[PDB]
Amino acid sequence: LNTFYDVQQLLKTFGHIVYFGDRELEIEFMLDELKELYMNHMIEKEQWARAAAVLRKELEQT
Repeated sequence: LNTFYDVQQLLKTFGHIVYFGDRELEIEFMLDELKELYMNHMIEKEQWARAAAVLRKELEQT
């Protein structure tokens, strides 16, 4: 929805609770997972677009 944490909860719903010790790499992983979820029709286009956007912002902020 709005923050990195929110996206974390979205992906936690689908089993992914990750921590590699590097925010940039965790974000890239998360973006791959979101895309796979959307490609597999498990999340609506609106949620995926917003989730990726939030991750892009987080990436810029880190």
